[PDB]
Amino acid sequence: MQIFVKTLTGKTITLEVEPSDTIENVKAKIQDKEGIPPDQQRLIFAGKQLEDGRTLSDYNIQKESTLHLVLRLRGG
Amino acid sequence: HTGYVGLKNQGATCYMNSLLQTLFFTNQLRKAVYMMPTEGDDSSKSVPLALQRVFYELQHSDKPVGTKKLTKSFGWETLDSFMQHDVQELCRKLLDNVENKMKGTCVEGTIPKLFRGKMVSYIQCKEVDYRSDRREDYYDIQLSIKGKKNIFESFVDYVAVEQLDGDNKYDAGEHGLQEAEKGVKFLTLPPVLHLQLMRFMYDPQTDQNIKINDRFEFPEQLPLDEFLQKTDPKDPANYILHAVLVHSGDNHGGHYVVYLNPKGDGKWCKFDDDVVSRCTKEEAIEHNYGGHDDDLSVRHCTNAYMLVYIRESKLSEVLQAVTDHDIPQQLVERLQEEKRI
Repeated sequence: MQIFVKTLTGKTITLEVEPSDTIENVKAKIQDKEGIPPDQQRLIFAGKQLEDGRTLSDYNIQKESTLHLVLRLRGG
Repeated sequence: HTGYVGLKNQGATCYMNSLLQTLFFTNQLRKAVYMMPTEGDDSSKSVPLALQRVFYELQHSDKPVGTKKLTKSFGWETLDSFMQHDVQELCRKLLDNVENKMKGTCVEGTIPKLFRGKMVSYIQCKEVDYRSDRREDYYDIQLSIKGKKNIFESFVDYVAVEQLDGDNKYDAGEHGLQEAEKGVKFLTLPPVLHLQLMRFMYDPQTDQNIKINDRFEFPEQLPLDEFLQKTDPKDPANYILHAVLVHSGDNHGGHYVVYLNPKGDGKWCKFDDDVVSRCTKEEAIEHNYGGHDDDLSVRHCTNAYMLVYIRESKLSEVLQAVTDHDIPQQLVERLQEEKRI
């Protein structure tokens, strides 16, 4: 299924995922396409932060859902 | 002298005190927090109880309020914890924690009622007659700052259409992959609007993480009706500035304070950990726009990174009085007993 990821630049990329994909799997696919390592990714869907160990199915994510990527930056 | 009490600075906790005051003065949230059924909570491991305790002391203590039991309930007991998260993440996780605790209570759904809006992502193919919409909830809005004069220009940018092409063509069903355009439209805006200003970011150029200290203007009164797909004649999306969360510093680190006018009446105070003082509107608003005028003479690096607005039609409810009658006696008795010390 094709979802969207709104990236750090505000631009949107497409991502091909499976409902059984773990959030870890999704972060890895984002690195494959955008180059951001998984430990620098925070993914927000419908205002909620996606957690490792869960799957896309745990979150009602579907074709054309948008995940918001925010970078983990050190500070404060 | 303000009648509002500060929070102690008993270890580097960065943005935390700023956020705690911001949420404490979201009176309807504070009231719901007091109603959470924490009778049986662990007195140390419970984030809901720890927030009840901090709020109770902010409302009743005349001395600066400690937060060690709150950070223990978080499991964020060193600066590294705060270095590895940001205020948006702290806010979202805190609100999600107390939202879950409110499920199955007289106050279930308070967090979405206060903070949740609805938007729609719409896709239109460029060369085939195919379009699709997706509605999604949101609880805050991330606003691009770089190159934008003000909040208005950031909202225009937020809803600007983007092309989907190249390696990002849209899956248009029977039409296969298609060039398309994609945009966001707002369906609703919530009673309490959290705007995250994107001052801290990765910069591919210098290939590092930076803070943008550029000038970015935000108004006392913010009209957003023009960004809605459909407006409500009896409830315009007119927003009133409530809180300005401020950072002074650079790429190395800095100091965090928050400005609030708690009652929504334009009477502002500055909250700097244990020191709460009255300030002017200009000191809370214009002075936190940032900018670089006469940077040759001195660093200008003090500016807002998060704003809270409250919808005008909702102000008297969001900022309703919170009285001791609102606070369940079970909570009062448990906290008074804790000072067994």
